Amino acid sequence: ASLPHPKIVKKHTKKFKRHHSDRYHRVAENWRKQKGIDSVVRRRFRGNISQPKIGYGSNKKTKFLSPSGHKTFLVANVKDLETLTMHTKTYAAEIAHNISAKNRVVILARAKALGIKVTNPKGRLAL
Amino acid sequence: AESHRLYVKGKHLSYQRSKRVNNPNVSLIKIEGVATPQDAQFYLGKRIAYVYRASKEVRGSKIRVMWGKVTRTHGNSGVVRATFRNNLPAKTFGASVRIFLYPSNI
Amino acid sequence: VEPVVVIDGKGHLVGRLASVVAKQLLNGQKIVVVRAEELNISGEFFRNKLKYHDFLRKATAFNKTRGPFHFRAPSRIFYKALRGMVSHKTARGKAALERLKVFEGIPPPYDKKKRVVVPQALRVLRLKPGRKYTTLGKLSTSVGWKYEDVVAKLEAKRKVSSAEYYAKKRAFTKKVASANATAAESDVAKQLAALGY
Amino acid sequence: GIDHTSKQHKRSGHRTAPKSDNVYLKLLVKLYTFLARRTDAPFNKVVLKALFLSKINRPPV
Amino acid sequence: FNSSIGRTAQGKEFGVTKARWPAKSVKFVQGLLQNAAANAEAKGLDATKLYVSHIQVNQAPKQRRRTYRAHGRINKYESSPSHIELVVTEKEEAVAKAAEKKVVRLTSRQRGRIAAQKRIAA
Amino acid sequence: TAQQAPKWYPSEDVAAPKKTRKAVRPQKLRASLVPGTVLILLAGRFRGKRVVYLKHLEDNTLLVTGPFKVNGVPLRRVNARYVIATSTKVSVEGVNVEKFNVEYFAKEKLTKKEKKEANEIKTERVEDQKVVDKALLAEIKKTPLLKQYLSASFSLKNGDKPHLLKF
RNA sequence: UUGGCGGAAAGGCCUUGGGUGCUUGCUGGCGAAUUGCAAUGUCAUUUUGCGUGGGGAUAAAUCAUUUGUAUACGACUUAGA
RNA sequence: CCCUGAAAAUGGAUGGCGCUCAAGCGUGUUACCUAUACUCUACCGUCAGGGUUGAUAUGAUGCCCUGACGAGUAGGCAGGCGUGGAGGUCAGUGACGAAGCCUAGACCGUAAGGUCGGGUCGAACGGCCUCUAGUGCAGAUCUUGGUGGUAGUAGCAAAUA
RNA sequence: GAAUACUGCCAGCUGGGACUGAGGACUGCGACGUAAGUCAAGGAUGCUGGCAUAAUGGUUAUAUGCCGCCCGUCUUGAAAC
RNA sequence: GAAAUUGUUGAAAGGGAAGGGCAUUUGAUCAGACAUGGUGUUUUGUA
Ligand SMILES: [Mg+2]
Ligand SMILES: [Mg+2]
Repeated sequence: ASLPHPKIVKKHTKKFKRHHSDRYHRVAENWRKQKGIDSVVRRRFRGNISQPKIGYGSNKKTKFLSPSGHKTFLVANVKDLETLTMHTKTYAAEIAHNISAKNRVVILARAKALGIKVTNPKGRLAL
Repeated sequence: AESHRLYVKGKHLSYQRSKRVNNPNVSLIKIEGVATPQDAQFYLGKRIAYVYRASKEVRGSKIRVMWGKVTRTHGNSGVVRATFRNNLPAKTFGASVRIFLYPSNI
Repeated sequence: VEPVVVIDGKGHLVGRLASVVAKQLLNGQKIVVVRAEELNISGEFFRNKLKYHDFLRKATAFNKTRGPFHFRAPSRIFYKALRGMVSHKTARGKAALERLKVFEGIPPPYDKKKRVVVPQALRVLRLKPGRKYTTLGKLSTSVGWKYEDVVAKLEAKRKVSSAEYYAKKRAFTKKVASANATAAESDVAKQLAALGY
Repeated sequence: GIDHTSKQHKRSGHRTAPKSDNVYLKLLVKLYTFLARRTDAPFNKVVLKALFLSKINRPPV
Repeated sequence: FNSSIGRTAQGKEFGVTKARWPAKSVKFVQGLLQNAAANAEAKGLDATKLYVSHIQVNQAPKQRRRTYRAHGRINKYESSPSHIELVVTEKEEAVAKAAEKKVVRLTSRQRGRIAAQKRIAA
Repeated sequence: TAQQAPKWYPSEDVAAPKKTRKAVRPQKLRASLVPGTVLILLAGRFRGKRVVYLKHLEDNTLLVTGPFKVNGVPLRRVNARYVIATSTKVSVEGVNVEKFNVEYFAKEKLTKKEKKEANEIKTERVEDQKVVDKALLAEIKKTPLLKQYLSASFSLKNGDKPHLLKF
């Protein structure tokens, strides 16, 4: 039901992890650049981890798009949901994590009436 | 009869490689019978199937196929280069593989 | 082309045969090499004995048990020359080397099978006439192999049995060739001759 | 590899779109960039470049 | 936890060489076993199909004393106590059967092949 | 609000494609395919079987028949890239194949609801087959061993090199 | 099924007799479709378990005790219906 | 060309196996293998040169067209991500569950990071425009606190029992 | 008196194979046509089949082939005994 | 009620370390698209 788009390509689908985050527990795997003077990762030796750079950037016709073909838009209530009334084929709503269930049923009902896609229509639901 | 083979046997030799860096995207195939690039030019564009077995039945069969094709000749001795949809798993170095006669020009 | 290829090792050169056979195993052909005591090495017997003594000197100093093992049988000498040409320390190398078995003489699994040769490793086709060569069985029994004469006696017995086989085979094929010649020059024979058979 | 005879990726070094946040000045440079683009008179280009200038490059007259 | 303990013939039962007789641990464990059997008969269990289904030991907070070392130094002398828990259950019959339905997906060529086999044989 | 807004929304109108320049010229078949040629089916259900080629159809397919009396291959269409044109030639003049076309073979496509959990032939198709094959076999009876040749299957033996074989 | 031969890793090779099936050596009759224009289109052998129903046989080792030709402990050598 | 001249200490290195009308040496002719180099194409960014205030609807720091370029320590500059607190706004979220924490579950960004689902929990917290700083850690024989391997180890043997 | 080799040219013809399909109303340069029009001329369309689900794919563990020395620091030079 | 560190259960691998990069096999696990407006009423709750 989305707008037609070219085939979505990710140039590097693997997550860039910090060197020796597997080695030490004190080293988190959020990316940091090696500024050492003898670092094999900084010197880009063969067989080491690759580094983030601008050449891995996604296509501008394809960027910020979900695999369904929409862009995620965070919503908190019905008035935030109603902003996507004329833009249903480009944006998909996502209910925020801190919305209660008795409000979530209202947002899902209004989105189903307006034809808006919700990317998480299963949070805090009881059965 | 007793034989039903409509393909040519071949062996998966290795990947395309230098002395110390290999490239899994291109595989090297020894087709039996051919010993020169001029005879190997007949087999360009032919489909190749690697046919193997697994324990878990997926869609009615325990036999899984990996498809590819011959692209060009390699060397002076009739080895050919082959590309597959997913690359060959490199434990199949020396494994048998099937070169079909289609798409035929004869 | 074959399930198992049985190579008669007599009159072959060790390095050229090993470089043929190692590539065959790495391509996935099963090879069994028989009569390993009749391999040939180019060069004088004294040169190759000196070469083996230079190899035999090499051992680990603090413990000889973990050093290089100097195997004395001709088949194990061939196995050493072939393991030098296979990358044996990987899983692919181990899987290749388990497709090979090398024997002195021709054991009873393989005495009734067909033996082949490798013409690009044959001594009479490779060496210039006049160059000197060695016999691997003679070199191996000079450096310590104990079973040169029992292999000779077993090979004499096997050759007697094989000649008894071959006399019957020759008589049968002469009968078949006689019947084929007398049943030739018929209409089916002339049609097959026109068609090339 | 290219044997570069110049510095790659260098800015032109001439100030465009002035650093001030004055909205009326931005309206004026919008009007005069239209005039410099389409009236093919050198006066409009001269005053468009003079509109970008800083305070010490605009002495009082 | 067996490095540098002595070797014994009584590990042949378990295929080991290193075995011991931790008498205090056996006393505590068999006291807990007796208490669990008492709880089982209070609950009304069979008391003949019981096997120890669960048992675990982990570390309690240490209890520290001091040790006096040469050239006037102090070191620690710590006890490592235990938390132990165990669950005895009745040994039941075979658990279950009747696995998933495993709905099959076949192409038209596979369906034609199965129909051809069913036609061509009996 | 959780997310603020986009300052500009992209337009939802889908544009038209540009006017293409890819016309369709007809297929130029290879020279070994003339009508009446004995083919070897390389793939398919009847792979390894020798059939006779009758007519080049509209969707670049070849009309073939066994004949059905010989090897049990019915009137069918095959792909030209999945056959081998042998040098063996019979004449198919005297067969009226202009009845068959692309609409003659229709599958009557199945709905998604009709799922075959566990588990027929057109009478028009069966007397069309009976009309054509009795005209083919009269041409087959002239040269000897063609009925046996068409009944036998094709297979590669040990030592057969297809780059050296002539068909 | 009869008779041999084979110990290098024999475990296979040859042979006698009858039974039974096929024979494309030659000539006929019937069948095949629809897997829809291809999709390995599934035919091999390796190990184990559980059922049947048909044979076959009814043990030891270790701990503990003991010995001292042995021994740091294990291990070893002995004995004990 | 080969040989003598030509003697060193762990066992040993044309890289190894090995190679003798070579798989050696001199020389010539072809074919072949492959670098992040060259050619073509796509995409990302940077720089440069241009087009485009017309009406409707937005963003003129926008949109679009064309070409070239991309290594980098010390160092410089730019655009961004994250934290505590402050002004404004969303009449924002929340005991029908805020914050925190766990999660080889999902999505977005080249990345710093952001979002969602599930579990636990119990009272406050967030988006955007700005302001401010005691604002981002792997190291400093860093500071405080906690915990390992060593390890059931060294050992618990003077003063007759 | 010829041929052929060698080298070079053709805005000569033609067969097989591989990778790519960016762009998105029209505008331009052309070609074949008397014309209507058509075209391989400023970037891929037409026909058909199977599946519509973990099948493709993503993630993660393992296996295999090849590669990969421990980080930070001073230093001309660090994996550094 | 985090981490270091530990116990039990489950899964996996292991011939002198382990860990990593590219690629694929195998096992496990998982998201998305699958309605669409539509000639049409073969219609019930008659629109
Ligand atoms: Mg970490
Ligand atoms: Mg003390």
